[PDB]
Amino acid sequence: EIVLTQSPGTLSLSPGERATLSCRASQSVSSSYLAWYQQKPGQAPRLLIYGASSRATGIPDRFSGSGSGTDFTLTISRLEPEDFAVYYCQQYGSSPWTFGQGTKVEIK
Amino acid sequence: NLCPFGEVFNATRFASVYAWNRKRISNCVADYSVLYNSASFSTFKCYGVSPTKLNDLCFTNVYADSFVIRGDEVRQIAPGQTGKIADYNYKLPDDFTGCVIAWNSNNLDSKVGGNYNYLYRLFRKSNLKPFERDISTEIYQAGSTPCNGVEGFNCYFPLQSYGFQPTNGVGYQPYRVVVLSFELLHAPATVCGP
Amino acid sequence: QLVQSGPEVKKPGTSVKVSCKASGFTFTSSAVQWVRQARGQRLEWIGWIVVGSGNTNYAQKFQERVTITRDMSTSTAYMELSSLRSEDTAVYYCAAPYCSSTSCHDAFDIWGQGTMVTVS
Repeated sequence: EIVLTQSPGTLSLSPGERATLSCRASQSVSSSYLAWYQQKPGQAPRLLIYGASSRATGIPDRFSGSGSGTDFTLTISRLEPEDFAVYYCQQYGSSPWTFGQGTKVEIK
Repeated sequence: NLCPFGEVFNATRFASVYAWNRKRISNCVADYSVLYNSASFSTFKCYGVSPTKLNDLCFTNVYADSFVIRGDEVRQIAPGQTGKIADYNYKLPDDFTGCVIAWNSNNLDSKVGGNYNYLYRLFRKSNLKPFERDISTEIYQAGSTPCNGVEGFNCYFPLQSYGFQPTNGVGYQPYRVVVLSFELLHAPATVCGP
Repeated sequence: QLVQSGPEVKKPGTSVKVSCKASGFTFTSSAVQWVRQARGQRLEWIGWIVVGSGNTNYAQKFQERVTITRDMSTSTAYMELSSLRSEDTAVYYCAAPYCSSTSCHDAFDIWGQGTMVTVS
């Protein structure tokens, strides 16, 4: 369960972002109960996606994700190159709810 | 034709709050003097004309109920009285005509440890209708995501219990409750208590 | 929104409580989780407790090394631990899904200012 995986490590990019970020684990677990969050330098870790293909009433458009079950994916197809923070995966599903490796996004 | 209330408070396995029990008191009569006046009770909320005069009038029909409750949780023991019981375990009949003979038995119906002798409700679709029960142990579905019948985020097993033990304080101390619906029906009316 | 309690400076060896306060969303319609972090650290979990129940959950890291608590009158949530360690310094984030009495979200979205819980 505990060993989650996020391949892109510390991705390096620039403005004009079509970036994406994916989540795997050491185990096959649920699908409806996993999420990705956004954390800036000193900000409260905000909400991005609860469940792969999902959004909230206020979470920004051009924001999406996909996958299920075994493996998970996210992206933000277009974006104003404003902020490039750390992104955190977290399954909760069945106990023990736990948090992902965390992948950063910057600008060259 | 003698039906004492003994059989009720002698039900040493007092039923859980939601999973209360019943005895259709009918076609029987018995005298309940000492344990209604000389009783060592506490919070004798028994409605009707008064605590007395019931051992002076025949009954249309009488129904019995047992509750095992947290000490001051009695606050919620009234219809239209809100709380984490009416919403979940037993909202009494909105116009509850029967009464309540609850009283604290800290010794009785409790022993050291997380007593397994009583259970109650925490999570429901909505407020429980008056004068019924829930047996379900199905998980708490209320909202968007489904949960395929396993406990988890926004779907929890709704029957959590305060399995207290006698050592507590009065509000958290054991409290027997019995509820006695002296309901009133037509031509079959076959209970008396002189 | 949310307001965690103040930045609490307890001894490096102590027993510590922590308090969180809501706004709009009500605990008694959801659960609240505790997690840990610092300036640069992996956003690490602690546990979470239902609010309707005392049912709390946490890794095998906290079987006796954990304690959470709720307030149905103040609707202030709390955690604590007894006999912690100097390593246990962190910005203890409490979060909870936006819920308003059957108006719930499925996302641990609401993350307060963060009690800087400092064992010092």
